[PDB]
Amino acid sequence: KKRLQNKNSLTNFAVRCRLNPAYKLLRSLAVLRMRKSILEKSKNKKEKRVQ
Amino acid sequence: SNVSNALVWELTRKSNCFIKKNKAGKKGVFLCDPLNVNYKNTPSSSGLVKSNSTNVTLKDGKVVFSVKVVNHFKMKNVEKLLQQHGSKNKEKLLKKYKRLSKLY
Amino acid sequence: ATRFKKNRKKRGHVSAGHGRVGKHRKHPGGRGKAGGLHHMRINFDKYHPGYFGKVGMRHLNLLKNRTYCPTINVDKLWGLLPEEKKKEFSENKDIAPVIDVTRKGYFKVLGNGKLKHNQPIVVKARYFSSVAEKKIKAVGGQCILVA
Amino acid sequence: AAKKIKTLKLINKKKRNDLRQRTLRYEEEYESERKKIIELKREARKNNCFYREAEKKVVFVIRLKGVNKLPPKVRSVFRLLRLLQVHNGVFVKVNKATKEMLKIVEPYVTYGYPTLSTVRKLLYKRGYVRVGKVRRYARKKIQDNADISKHLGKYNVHGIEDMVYQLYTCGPVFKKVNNFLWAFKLKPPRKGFKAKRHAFNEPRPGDWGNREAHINELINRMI
Amino acid sequence: AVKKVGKIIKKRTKKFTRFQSNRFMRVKPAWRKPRGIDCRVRRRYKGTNLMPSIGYGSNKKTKFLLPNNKYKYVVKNKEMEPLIMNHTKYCVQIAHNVSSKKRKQIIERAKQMNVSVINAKARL
Amino acid sequence: GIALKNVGRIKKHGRKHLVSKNPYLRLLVKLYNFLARRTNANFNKIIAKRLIMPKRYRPPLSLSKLQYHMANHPNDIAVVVGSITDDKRLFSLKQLKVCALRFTETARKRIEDAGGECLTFDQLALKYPTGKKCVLLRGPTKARTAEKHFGKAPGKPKSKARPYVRSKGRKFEKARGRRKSRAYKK
RNA sequence: UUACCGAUACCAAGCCAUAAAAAGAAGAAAAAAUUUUUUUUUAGAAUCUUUUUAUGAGUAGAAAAUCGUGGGGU
RNA sequence: AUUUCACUCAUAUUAAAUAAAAUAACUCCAAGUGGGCCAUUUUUGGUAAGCAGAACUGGCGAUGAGGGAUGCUCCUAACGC
RNA sequence: AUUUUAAAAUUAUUUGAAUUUUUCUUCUUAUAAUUUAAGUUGUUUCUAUACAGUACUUUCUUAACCCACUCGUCUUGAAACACGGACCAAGGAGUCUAGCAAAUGUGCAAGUGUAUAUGAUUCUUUAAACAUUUUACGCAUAAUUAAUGUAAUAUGUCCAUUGUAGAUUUGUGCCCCACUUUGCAUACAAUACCGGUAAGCAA
RNA sequence: UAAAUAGUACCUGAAAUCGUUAAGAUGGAACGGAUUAAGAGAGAAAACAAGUAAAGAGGGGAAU
Repeated sequence: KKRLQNKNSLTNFAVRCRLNPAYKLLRSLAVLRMRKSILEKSKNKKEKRVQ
Repeated sequence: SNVSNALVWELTRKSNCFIKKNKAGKKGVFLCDPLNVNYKNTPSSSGLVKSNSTNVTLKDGKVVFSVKVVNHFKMKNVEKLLQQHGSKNKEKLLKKYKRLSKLY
Repeated sequence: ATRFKKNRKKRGHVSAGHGRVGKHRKHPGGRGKAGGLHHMRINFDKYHPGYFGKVGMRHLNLLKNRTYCPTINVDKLWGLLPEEKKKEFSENKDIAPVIDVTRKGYFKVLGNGKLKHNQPIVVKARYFSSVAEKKIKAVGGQCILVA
Repeated sequence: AAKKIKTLKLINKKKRNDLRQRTLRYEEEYESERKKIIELKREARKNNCFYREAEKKVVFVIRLKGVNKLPPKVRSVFRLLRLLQVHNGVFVKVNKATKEMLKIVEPYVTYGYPTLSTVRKLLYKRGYVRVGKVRRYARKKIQDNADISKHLGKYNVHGIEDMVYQLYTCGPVFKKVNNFLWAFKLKPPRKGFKAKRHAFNEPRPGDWGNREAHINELINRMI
Repeated sequence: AVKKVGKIIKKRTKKFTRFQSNRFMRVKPAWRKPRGIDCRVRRRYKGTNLMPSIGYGSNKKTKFLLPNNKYKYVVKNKEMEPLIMNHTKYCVQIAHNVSSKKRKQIIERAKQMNVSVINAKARL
Repeated sequence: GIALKNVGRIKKHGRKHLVSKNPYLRLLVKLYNFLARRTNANFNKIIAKRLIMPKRYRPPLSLSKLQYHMANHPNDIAVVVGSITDDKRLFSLKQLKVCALRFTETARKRIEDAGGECLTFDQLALKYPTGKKCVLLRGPTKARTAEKHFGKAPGKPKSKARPYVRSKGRKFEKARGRRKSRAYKK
């Protein structure tokens, strides 16, 4: 087959999801991790250091 | 036997009296068989290699019709003869005739 | 056929394909076979060992016409005669061919080959070999002298 | 004559789901390893005992000098280890014999422990694959999984994260994966080397030698 | 410098001249490959009559076609029959050894054939 | 640059085209190479390769050897790339089915009388394109005389190379280095 | 100690040539006017056509494709 | 010691590793070549020499590109556009 | 014009479920399109409302930043304070023959070549083509020894020496590999058999 | 006389060389390679206009 523009397998979301079937799951988990509030850490910063 | 349609191609492709090359533009190569719908030098279209074929050409002022064994004839009449001896190329030949007609 | 020569491909090459440092000189080694036993001896000793020295007694005027004797192996005898006569001779168990090889132009009969078992043949030749005679008589054939 | 297309489609779907499960197990394994190493080091510090982690068993190596003016043994070892250009890079298994032959090429190379993010980046970004018939490979970028399943899927490693795991952990399959994977072509650094002409462990600035955990930083500009 | 015009991409101009053809009349501008020993050009010194090589060859997908996006083809007396079909691809040039009468008839036939002519105004 | 043997260009060895400028054979190779390309049978590949060999490697094969080699299985058809020569050293022949390029009128008459038929490569292609029930044979390649001058140089210890000589008398290359009496021997 | 400038080396892309490689001995598309006309093509050449990859230095030296000149049949 | 039979010794990563390992192996025909030189290291004679003579390797010659102001051999690096 | 398709993702439905616990949360049952898929597409001007111009493409001459030592030659080393070259036009050098070998192509093939020469309503071109009554010769079919000379299994049977691999081939588990069948060519050997010379015998 | 730029060095009349006119350049070499910019020459075959109505000159072939 003809060679096409080789899509950047590192940023192009569609081709990356084609390559790794679980990337959208992993990124959704990352978004859920990052989308948390700040009061939890604001009140656990000591609890995770005094221990 | 001793000759065949495929056979004659390998004797004509090099040494022929009807092949004209283009000295200035090397891409040019043409074949002037009076049984060629198109002048491309190929064994799938050359008049002297096809089992039976036909086209339209000019012969000293008038358009002349020829059908391969080599019957010589003289637009409605053109199409009626074409369907009389019919076998893409049909409409291409009709278009070729209509373009060749305009020429003096 | 001159433009097919190798030289016609090296017109602009100064050396003409005969070297630059060494240069092309007339008769470098020496004219003819001059290098025998002095400096070209390695070639003779490597490709034509027995070239030098003389061996054997002398035949004064050989007159090769005397000892001329074409040779035929014993197996080709059947092939000499036509194949239809071969078939009829093979068919019949009462007739055997006679091959006077002098007519064909052959003189000696040699024993190489393998004849057809249980079939006699008559042979007439100026000379025979012992093994050829053994082969011929082992299958009922006969060797007949001629001159 | 048409059932084949749908059968192939279900085959593709099955492969996709199996690869999904495989990469989930691999992601489990990575975090398990990190937790284990952290807790083991903490326990070691808690008690009066010491904990050392074994060498990573896989080393990424890059060639530094050109082609001219090399010892014949050095050039033979380069050609045997597949370091042909001046910025080619390859992975190598760690064995005492392999390290011994690397010892006679240390001055012209830079080798170290991979780490996971940079090996993933190298596979996705600069990765290239031998595709065709043997000795006629005709290097080609990955962009897919069809060819990798076609030639390498026999050993049930069809996919890309399968390659990622099989590389970051010294597993059953190296002589296949490393032979399959064309030598990485690397871009010059974003800032530059320190000194091609001096060793790294020398107090003077220099680069050639053993970099262990540091190689990932320079790879992040090699890319 | 490479010249870019439409789709034909030419990589070089300034038809190459023989080395030393400047200060020696007997050396004609036609290019040759000097053999020499210490002949500079063979050594490829920095900036001195660089020599032709295969790399300058244009793309075969567009190689021989003329700025008219159309291959040229020579004609002599009446040989226009093989031109009827490919009128969009081949332009026609009259051979320089054609008299005025024959050239006039050729130009007459070609203009109504609707095929361009290069040297239309030749010897008239 | 790169450290590659032969700068990384694959080099083969052999004929890349038929230098033989003969229209019928050119057509024939156009047929068999196409058969090899389409099919997956090594038979067509081998026969297409063998139709390209030089004249010195499609050697004659004698009727005696051909019949001897078919003596094991009688129902198959022989394919030999070169021509087959008739041998007068043979007495009778039995029901042989062959396919070769050229023949000899004596051999043709002999085989027709035997009752077989001369299959030409066109008939071979039309009948058995998959190589079924056909055994491939070729005559002795290296038995030709020019190979008698090959190998170790004549004059090498334990060499068996015919040396170029104008004749074979008693004064032509028979004295020095060949008999113990005159210097060494061989 | 950073930051920099710095190659016909390196990387990405394009094109040429060589070598290898995968493969091959018959059908309508679009646009513009206004359903009908016009406008361009409708390809099949095996020492070829399509496509992929790699490589690309050279004196003496060898081979191939080539371009011309005096003639000669065709 | 030989022949024929038993039986079977990892072979699914392949009787260690790694291998653009079959760009191999062979045969034939043939040109040039057959005055060398420089460099790190070893070393002979001579006080020494840009000397005379050897050694493992690389270059130069056969080769340009960037640098050492400049240089046949130094450093980087070997050249399609 | 029979992989610019498949899925891959996105939207909007629907399906069951899930879990990190929900507005980029994920896995598909079924639907229709989008493209981040499946190598740059669209919009507005200008060229420009002209037939040669100041524009546009190109040749040439001038300048400008950077670089660049007279070529050819023998030479380890050439620009050399090494040699030939004031300039121009024409001529100017790996050819021909005998013989051999090798490579290639062709015909024929155990035969091959028709040599000198012969016949012919050939007898501008024809100093070429055509043709050659039932072992002429060269080269090859069989070698070997100074040499008189001798001369390749051996009549059990038109089997055609024996091994190790080895191309094919017929089949078992119309496309692989393992199992028996044939064993090309060749490679490495072994056997016989002919001449020669030894040795034993020897009418 | 068709031509005298065919005028007895008489078919064509290149090169080294020299002359004239024009344009340009000119601080111990000139010429050049690669990139241009300005000038001076030329140039319509892509460098815009197919068809549509009318009239001037032409032309052709089929129909009888």
